[PDB]
Amino acid sequence: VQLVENGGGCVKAGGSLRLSCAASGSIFSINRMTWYRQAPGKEREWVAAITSGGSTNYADSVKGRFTISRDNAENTVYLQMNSLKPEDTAVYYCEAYGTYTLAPTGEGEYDDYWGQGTQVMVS
Amino acid sequence: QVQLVENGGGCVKAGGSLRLSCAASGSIFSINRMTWYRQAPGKEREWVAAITSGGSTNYADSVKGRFTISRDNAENTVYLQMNSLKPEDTAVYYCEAYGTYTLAPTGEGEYDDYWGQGTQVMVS
Amino acid sequence: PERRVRSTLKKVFGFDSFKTPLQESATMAVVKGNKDVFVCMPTGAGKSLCYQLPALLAKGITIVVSPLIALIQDQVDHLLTLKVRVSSLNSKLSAQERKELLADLEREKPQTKILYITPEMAASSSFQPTLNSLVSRHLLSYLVVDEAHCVSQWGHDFRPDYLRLGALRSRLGHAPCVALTATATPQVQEDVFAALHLKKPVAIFKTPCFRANLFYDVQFKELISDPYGNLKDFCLKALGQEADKGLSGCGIVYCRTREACEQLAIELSCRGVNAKAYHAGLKASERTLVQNDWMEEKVPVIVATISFKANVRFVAHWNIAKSMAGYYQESGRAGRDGKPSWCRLYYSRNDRDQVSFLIRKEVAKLQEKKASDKATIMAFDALVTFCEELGCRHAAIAKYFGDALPACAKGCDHCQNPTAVRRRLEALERSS
Amino acid sequence: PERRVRSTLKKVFGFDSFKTPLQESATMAVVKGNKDVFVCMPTGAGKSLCYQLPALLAKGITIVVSPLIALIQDQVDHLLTLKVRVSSLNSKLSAQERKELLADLEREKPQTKILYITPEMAASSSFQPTLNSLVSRHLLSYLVVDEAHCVSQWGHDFRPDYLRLGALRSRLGHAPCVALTATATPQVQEDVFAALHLKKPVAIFKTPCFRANLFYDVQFKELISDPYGNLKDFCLKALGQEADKGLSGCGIVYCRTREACEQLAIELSCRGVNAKAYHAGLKASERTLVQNDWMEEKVPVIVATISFDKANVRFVAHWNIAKSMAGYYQESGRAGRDGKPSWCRLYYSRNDRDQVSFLIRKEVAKLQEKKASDKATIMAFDALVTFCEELGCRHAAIAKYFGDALPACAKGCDHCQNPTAVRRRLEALERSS
Ligand SMILES: [Zn+2]
Ligand SMILES: [Zn+2]
Repeated sequence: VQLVENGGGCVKAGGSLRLSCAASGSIFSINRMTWYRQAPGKEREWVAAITSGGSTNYADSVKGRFTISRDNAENTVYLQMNSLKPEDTAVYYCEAYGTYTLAPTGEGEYDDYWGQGTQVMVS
Repeated sequence: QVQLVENGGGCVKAGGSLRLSCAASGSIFSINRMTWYRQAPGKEREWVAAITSGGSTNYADSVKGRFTISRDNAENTVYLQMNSLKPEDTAVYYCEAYGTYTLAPTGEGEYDDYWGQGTQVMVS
Repeated sequence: PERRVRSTLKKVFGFDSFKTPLQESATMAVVKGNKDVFVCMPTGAGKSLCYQLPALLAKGITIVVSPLIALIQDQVDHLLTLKVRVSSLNSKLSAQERKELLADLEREKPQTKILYITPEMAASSSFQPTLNSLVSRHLLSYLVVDEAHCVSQWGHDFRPDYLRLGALRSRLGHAPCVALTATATPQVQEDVFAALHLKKPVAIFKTPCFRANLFYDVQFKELISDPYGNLKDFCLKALGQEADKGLSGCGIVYCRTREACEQLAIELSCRGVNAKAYHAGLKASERTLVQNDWMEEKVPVIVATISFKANVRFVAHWNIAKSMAGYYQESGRAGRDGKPSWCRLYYSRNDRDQVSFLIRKEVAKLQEKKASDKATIMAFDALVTFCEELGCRHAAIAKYFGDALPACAKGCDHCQNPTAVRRRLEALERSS
Repeated sequence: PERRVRSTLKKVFGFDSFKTPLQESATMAVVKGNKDVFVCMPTGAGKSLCYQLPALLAKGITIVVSPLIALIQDQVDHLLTLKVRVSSLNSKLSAQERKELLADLEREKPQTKILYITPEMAASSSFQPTLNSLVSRHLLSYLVVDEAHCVSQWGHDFRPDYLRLGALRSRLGHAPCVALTATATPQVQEDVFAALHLKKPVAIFKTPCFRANLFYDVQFKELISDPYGNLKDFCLKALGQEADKGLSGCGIVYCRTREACEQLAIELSCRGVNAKAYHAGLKASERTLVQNDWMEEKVPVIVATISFDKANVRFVAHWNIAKSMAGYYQESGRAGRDGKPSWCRLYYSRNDRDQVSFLIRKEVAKLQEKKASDKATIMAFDALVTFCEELGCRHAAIAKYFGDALPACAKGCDHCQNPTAVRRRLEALERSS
């Protein structure tokens, strides 16, 4: 099971924009869906996550920047930036922590799956 | 060990131009050839171009009309010059540095290649 | 390699091949030891063999942890009668025996292949220097945590020492882990993964809930004109697959109140079908007599009540089980044999209220002595929804146990006549 | 672990400690077997042990390839006298003996711990089923390849069968490999890496070439008014470190023509320093007698001509620049081979450079008439010429051409000691030339 990113593009200042991270395969449930910033020559840092049951966790600047919403039944998560700025510009990656997959044969996987990156810049 | 980094990545309008620079970290004697690779979300990796020691260059005709690669071994840096950019070449560009050769006074070395982080680009 | 696994199986297990293909896959993964593994099979599935075979195959020592010392002794005896070497670190063991075990563990390349230690002793300081020596010598090969559901307070049973067993696993991380459970709720599975500190990637081996020979469906008391007649019809239909076969198999009826089960048994007697109350009010000798009579064909369907055969035709549920896991366990009693079996549940508004009140009383009693009571209430609500769900029943059971949804083309109440299920739900909504 | 390898070496080689920390690292990497290892050392550095130890350490029947059958026999005997299990599948083996070896390799649990086979033997159809069985049963622990430089045509040695050895490496890819070489240039190293198809992640263990005890310096005959006097002064300063120490060590001088060495020796004797030509024209008995005399301190500097070795030599004068830069390094290596400090001096001249270039071109043309080797030797000569004319750290140029780690010679390097003097000499050469 791999993660796929969609909706990546550079938008001018003050322009909202939507990213989508979708899983592949059949996963019964995901413990949480977390996102990670990344910059050239910079380790990947966590920003926010959405957990099943309506629980979600952000940071101060992260919360002021965007809002995330993940769903296990849909098996996908969506990030929405409002009032984007040149300061917050970095490629994004997906955690998929506690991705619990299984098949009718009973063989499953509890590993966290990372997908490709999606970059965004602002004038 | 060697670390690669991209410099000069940004989205520009059609017909614009810029440069994507790739370097190395640590003590490297000479890279066999630096081979960029273009890969985007939902797009398979494609051999985009390559530069080897001595000045010999390899590339694709479409990419040639799009871009052009050129590297220096002494500097150990490869630059991909963006000119007449188009919205089709929107894939993340990873820097291979095929055939890295490392040296130390102890004699221990590393022949493995080191891939950089890369950076994408978009056009109106 | 697989050849070594089969040789060991023939040696310690005496079996030609693994009883369950899922068990074989889990044992192969454990032998590989590339990463931790989580496993959940019902009683008698062979998880003991699953975590015993790799320990013998592995060159290093395996450390098994089980909550109850009686189970540790039982497994030690089962390994002793077999070829695999085993030892026990029970505190009740004689001081000489404890010293001998400690010396064997401390000695390099200990003769023991699998070593059992109760969580209380594992967390004790006495076992600390031994573990330090083993990790220094990297002698430990695998860490098996049996009844791993005890860590999750939401599971059926709980053990406070598993919080320390998690850090125990934290030590000697090079040795893979094998977390075994009897019934793994997906929330309980995640809790076990997090508490025991298993590595993020793990291969989960869970036995699917669906059985091609088992059937599930719920008939509402308000929907049915007479629930007694419906129960009689279900008993008669499930007792014989074909008219030529005739009366065969066995039947079971469950209820909460022993007096209610006795009332049900007398009502079945009035109908004409032989039945046995087998309820708490019935004396112990009469209880065994009723159970026996049920085991023979003399009693086509008898009331089981609280207490529990090689082949049971069906499992009727007069009163819906307070715990959905309890309902699944009761259903498993039916269809244990290879022949087809059917399961029916009696859910009604009055019955729903009665079971809700009983669950509330149980939760209050438990609180008088949070997460465990919360899990019990969640199971009760899940069972209620399953009785009132609109979809496949096997799929709902699997979702509650958090395994892959079934491919039930046949043998599912919703699949056979989805329109009938929709009409029944509409009638229930109109009545309620 | 370290104790295991130490005990194995004590049992096999009987060495209390490893020859060099590079050997420690190479043996550790080979034993780990995580990936291929390219380890290169000069002759006599016990490079063979780096693969002999892990081969016995691993349970799998390791297999190694060497070009020469005399060589393979020598190493087999050296391992036998040390009780190390070893066998050879060469064609020299009798029919019955060859069949016995083939059966032992084919049958499970091979008795041989390390098996040496000539490159052409692996290409032989008879051994094909054997290799198939070993790869199927993962019986090949490690696949070392002695004299890996033979795969590359640029190296001093070349073998067409190393190309097939590369495909053989392509087989049994699960097991790692060990690539040995006496003297491998970075181009040769890259060629060996590419031809052998070694797993790309490889730990390279190549001994650095700088000699803290050794010192290098280039001289220009045209610049010096009296080159003979300069050579005499260098000999006088080198033969004695201190007044109390007195005369010590030896000396050697090279040349392309026997008459040139004879004239140089005559001039040296006329100056006062004893020196014998020791040229090829000198008869064998006379040549060996001269070599023995130069071995002692009786002759402060004896002309070596084509060939010398000696335990400790103070200096090595190069009246005529060598044919290959690697050849020149090897000629200078015997100088200061011991731990005592030494001083190396070159005598580069435009006329000599042109003469050697013309001779090398003629030799390359003759070889082509009977191509890659000619280009490689021309490149080596060009590198030597650049070293002679390079106005920078000499050890740095040596490392660059040999591709080993650059040096950190704070002392003992002419360029690093007085770079202004090097610039002045370069300017003088430019003005003269
Ligand atoms: Zn269904
Ligand atoms: Zn220097």
